[PDB]
Amino acid sequence: RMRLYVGSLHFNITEDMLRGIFEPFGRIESIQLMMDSETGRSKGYGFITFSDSECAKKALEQLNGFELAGRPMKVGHVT
Amino acid sequence: EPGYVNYTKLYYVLSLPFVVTDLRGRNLRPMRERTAVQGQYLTVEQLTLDFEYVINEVIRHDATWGHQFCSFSDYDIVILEVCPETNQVLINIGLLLLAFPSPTLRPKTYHTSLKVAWDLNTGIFETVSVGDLTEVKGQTSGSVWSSYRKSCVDMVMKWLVPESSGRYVNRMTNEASLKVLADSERYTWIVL
Amino acid sequence: REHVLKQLERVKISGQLSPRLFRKLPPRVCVSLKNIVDEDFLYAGHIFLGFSKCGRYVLSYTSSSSFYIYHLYWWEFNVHSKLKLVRQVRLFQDEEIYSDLYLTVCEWPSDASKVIVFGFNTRSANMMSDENHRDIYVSTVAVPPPGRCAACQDASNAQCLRHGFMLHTKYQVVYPFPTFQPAFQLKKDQVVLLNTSYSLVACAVSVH
Amino acid sequence: DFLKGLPVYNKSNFSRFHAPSVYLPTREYPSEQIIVTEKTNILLRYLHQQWDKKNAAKKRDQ
Amino acid sequence: MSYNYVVTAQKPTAVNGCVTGHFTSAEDLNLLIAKNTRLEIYVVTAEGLRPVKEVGMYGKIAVMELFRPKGESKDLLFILTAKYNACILEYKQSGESIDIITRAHGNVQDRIGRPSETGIIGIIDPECRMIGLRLYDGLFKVIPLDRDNKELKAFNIRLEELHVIDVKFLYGCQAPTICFVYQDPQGRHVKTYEVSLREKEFNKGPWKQENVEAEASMVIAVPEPFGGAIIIGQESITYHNGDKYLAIAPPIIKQSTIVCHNRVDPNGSRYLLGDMEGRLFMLLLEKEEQMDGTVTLKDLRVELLGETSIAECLTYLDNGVVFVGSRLGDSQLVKLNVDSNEQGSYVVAMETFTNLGPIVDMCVQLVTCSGAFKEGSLRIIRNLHIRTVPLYESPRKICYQEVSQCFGVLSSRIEVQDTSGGTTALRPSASTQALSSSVSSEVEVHNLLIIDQHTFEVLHAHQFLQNEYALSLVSCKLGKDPNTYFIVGTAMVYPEEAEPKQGRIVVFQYSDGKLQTVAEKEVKGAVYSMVEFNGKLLASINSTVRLYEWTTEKELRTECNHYNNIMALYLKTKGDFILVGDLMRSVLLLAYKPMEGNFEEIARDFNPNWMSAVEILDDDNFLGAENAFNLFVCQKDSTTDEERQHLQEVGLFHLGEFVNVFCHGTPTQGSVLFGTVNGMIGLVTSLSESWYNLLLDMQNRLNKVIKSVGKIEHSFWRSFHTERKTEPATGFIDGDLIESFLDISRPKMQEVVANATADDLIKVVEELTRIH
Ligand SMILES: O=C(NS(=O)(=O)c1ccc(Br)s1)c1ccc(Cl)cc1Cl
Ligand SMILES: [Zn+2]
Repeated sequence: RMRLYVGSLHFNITEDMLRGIFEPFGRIESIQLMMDSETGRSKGYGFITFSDSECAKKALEQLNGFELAGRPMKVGHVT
Repeated sequence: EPGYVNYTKLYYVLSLPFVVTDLRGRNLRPMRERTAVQGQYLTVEQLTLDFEYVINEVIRHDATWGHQFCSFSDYDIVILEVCPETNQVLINIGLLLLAFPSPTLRPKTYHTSLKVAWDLNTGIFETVSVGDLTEVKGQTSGSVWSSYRKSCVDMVMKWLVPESSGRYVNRMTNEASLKVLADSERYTWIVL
Repeated sequence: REHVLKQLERVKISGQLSPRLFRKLPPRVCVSLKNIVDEDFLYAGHIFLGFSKCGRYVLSYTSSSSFYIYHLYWWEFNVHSKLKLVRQVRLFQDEEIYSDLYLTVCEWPSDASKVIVFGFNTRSANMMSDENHRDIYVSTVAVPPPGRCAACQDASNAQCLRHGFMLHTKYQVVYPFPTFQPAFQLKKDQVVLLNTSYSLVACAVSVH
Repeated sequence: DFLKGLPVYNKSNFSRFHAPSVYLPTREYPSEQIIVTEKTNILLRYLHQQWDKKNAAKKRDQ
Repeated sequence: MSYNYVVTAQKPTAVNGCVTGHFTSAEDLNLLIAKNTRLEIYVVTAEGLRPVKEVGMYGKIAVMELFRPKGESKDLLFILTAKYNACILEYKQSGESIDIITRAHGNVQDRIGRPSETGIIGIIDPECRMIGLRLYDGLFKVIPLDRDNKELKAFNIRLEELHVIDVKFLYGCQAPTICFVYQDPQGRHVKTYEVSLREKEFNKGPWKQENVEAEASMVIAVPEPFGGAIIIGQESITYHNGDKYLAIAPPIIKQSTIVCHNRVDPNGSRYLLGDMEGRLFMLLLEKEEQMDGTVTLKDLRVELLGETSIAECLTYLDNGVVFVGSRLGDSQLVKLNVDSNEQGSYVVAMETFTNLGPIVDMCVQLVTCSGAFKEGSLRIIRNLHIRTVPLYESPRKICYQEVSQCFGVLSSRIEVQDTSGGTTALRPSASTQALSSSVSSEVEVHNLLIIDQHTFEVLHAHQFLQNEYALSLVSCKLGKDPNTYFIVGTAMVYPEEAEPKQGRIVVFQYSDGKLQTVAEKEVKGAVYSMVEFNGKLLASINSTVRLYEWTTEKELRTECNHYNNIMALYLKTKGDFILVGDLMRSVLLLAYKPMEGNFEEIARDFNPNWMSAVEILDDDNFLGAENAFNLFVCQKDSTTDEERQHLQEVGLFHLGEFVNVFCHGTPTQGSVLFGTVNGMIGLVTSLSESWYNLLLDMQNRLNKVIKSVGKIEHSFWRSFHTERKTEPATGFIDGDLIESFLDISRPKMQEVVANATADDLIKVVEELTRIH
């Protein structure tokens, strides 16, 4: 029922890493980390879709602007 | 010999439960019996490591705050390194616990980290690091596990050394989504 | 940008030919899936996963249906030529799955004889969706023989134990749900490390 | 302009103007020292190193 | 089953390294030269370079450094091979007896870790506290130099800077200190770290990290009293030492990249610099004596000395004599003098040492396309007599046309974009100095050269189109046409795109001292390889192998195609069979079906191999040479269609050379000659089961008697090796090792042949020496 935008990520941060960091907040329906077709590597951005809206809200409150590796993560909303 | 380790070995011919089969569906033959000469046989092995035993052993003998400890709740285990040449598994143990504070009483909920090296030849673990007791004030269960895994991620990235082309763990997964299927070493793409 | 012919010239005079030089140049061959796929497998709905470490095979899976049935396929690749099915296996034998799994197929660093399929559901069931519990399904499948196998030749799709076995397992995990760490879990050449929430199991499968 | 006064190890060496045999080691083997590499992982070595120093910092007070 | 014998006809001639020091005696000034597997030891004598001994190592020499730890009467030698065999050697002479002692040895390979871009770097601390090795990205290996211990326990330190360009140990340091240039997304930088043996870690370096030039490629550690480091870039030269920072941007260096250096003065006042164009400079460090006794660097100055062969390395010897170690041309001894000649040069050549490498193509007497750029030549080799034909441009491909009594040579010359019009040549060469010339109806200008078979005079030069690269060449007769033609395969190379999408097949006829265009055929890619095939023209265009028919109308008409390739770079045929070599996808066998007028894919080698050259030994055995310096033999699987469609690797052997060309030209059967990048010439031949078996038993016996320098096992050396796998050599006999039986003493021969007589094997080995 709720989708978030995750950005400003380190190029080596995997989907499995994102799942591990975001999953403790609530049940996740789908995670899609955007990849480069040419020179196969992460684009630094993606979308995490929580089953619950209040669970997605707490994930944003606790992860937005906080450093994962050394790059401060940018967690936001959509549409 | 130690109580924290459990080893099981099973042989096959034409603790976790295993439904070892052929490519059709026959469950083969679960045994340990004699089949003289290396005449094609399967060998499954299972070396287990009880986290709850490890946690209790490291709090008891290797934590300075060990006397303050009451009980632990949830625990999250993240692998930090795997050394295949020395057969050693470096695990980090994230922990929610109950303990009394410094003599400055009242019992409180805390969070800590336990690094432990697990030998696969011996089955014996050895503690390599015991974290300081950090208080959990007004932060949720999800908030503490997110911060813990972020710290593991932080550490493994920091110690990440490039591997040779051919010691890589191939990981394949498609959602229903991939645009191309690439064959890296031969510069060939399948466009989906 | 460096021209492929300029890069090739350097090779002949230096004797230094490596992929970590052709790193920044475009793919030499692009083939569309639709032009290499067999039309008889249209009404099957395969989900292609990619290439094996050696560019010989291209793998795919099937999520056929109340219960779900999973199948892993090995397709022989030859650039523009149509794909030829080599192996079709039934994943998670005698296991009833009531929800679509997010499956991943992995390969060991130097062991080319086997592959590992990790499938898991978003959340477990007890028909009704049960929180605070999750199902992990893992299968170890033997890859097809590379060449002429003397033990395989003995038949009465009969394949020897070394080049024709399958292993299945399933475990329930609790909160916080363990992290999927495929690079570390399979760092040791014949072992899978499985975090069952309560213990870490070192699982070795080997044919002698 | 600034070339003159080049190193002279011996004046004789190139004064006389100009224009090898293969070494097959015979059965004789005198050697006493080997080169070996650190078996243990560098992350583990560091953590072991820090934890062992922390144990020494505990023995000094106790 | 396939049994082969490999032997050296000509040892590698390219020089990869040279060092000076006092190895043979504390008094002798030695020159040590590394020619791949070869180590040449010389004494700088009154006559100039006295050869003492040449030792063949069972490895490719990657590090060669002299060092003198305290307590040694003379320098010891550190050698690291390409397969990571590390050793410390001591020279010992007892009257007339000469012996090379292995003081310490071991393999320093890490299972993890990926080989670095700028390769193996081996450095030794000025105070001999340790050896430093940069073998892989992210790791720095340290071998402690301690004499009072059973083993030298080497360890790795993590390096945050994963892309290091060059590194050196600094002089005048209380703690061992490394100075290096590294690359990150923010550019290139220079950093220092102190190395702690006690803590097995790096500590903060003496001086501040500094940003450097984007193309900063080498570090020079300046000795005392200066200390500090010099970093050489494409446009600048800087000096760094704590608070001190000097920078010069001389326009003289801008045109060509500096690729080697050598300290002239022991105090580092003067350095020799060699660039890609063969230019020789002198870097001058002007000093200033301080009142407190110390000496500081006041300024840097660069002066152009003249031209030498394109130098891979330089070593100042004595009395203004410098050794020029060349990889792409002939090595030299040059004299530096204060007064300039007629052209204004201060560099005068004293001697020239023949270098055949790189052998890019060859003919069978042997005729090679040797060297590169201004060093480009032809070399005519016979029973060894070597004739060299200078071209002053890059030869690419060679073909002989008997009926025209000449050779067809493809060549490329460098031209520069000037103020007015198009481009102009910087130096006269074969393509610009021909008897007559024609044209088709920095930058590479490609030409087809017609060179006289007797005088080797450039009779005619045909210049190809603007941006047109000539890739393949053949001389043959096609169809029922009586004429013999020179056929050229081309590609259009533009400074906008990466891959060729356009090319041509051009049919030329040489008559009355001129080249006439008979026919042109447009292709949609690069014509990589062309072979005459049963009166038809077999050509490979990008990823397609195509068969063309020559019509009575003098036109090429496409007959059939094979599209299952990645980069079909190499073609070889025997009968109706075609052996296709791929740059990335190993080898494959095709068959032309006369009845069907098409190709049939017979079998492929499913192994991952990055090919350099291919050859057909016979109807059932196919020879391959790959990027990892190994040879392998493929054979058709001897019940099911799929079983026959699989080529089996039955022969494996680590050659230790990069093969660019294979060509054909009772104990052994067949004769395949091969030309390498290091100018080594080898020979491959087939053996019967029983000949192989006897020679294999001989090798195992010889290995128990013949000792190795650095104690590297012969079996380890010849083991097939790639980043993916390591396997023992199979179905291959080392002819060099078996031939060495004739050089061992008679009492040692009897111990080799112990339970056959020595004279039985002497007669066997002697007839084997007659194959080359
Ligand atoms: O280890 C992870 N994934 S992995 O594929 O095994 C891998 C190992 C090393 C690298 Br680099 S990637 C992973 C996953 C989730 C979390 Cl929370 C943390 C991590 Cl550290
Ligand atoms: Zn089999």
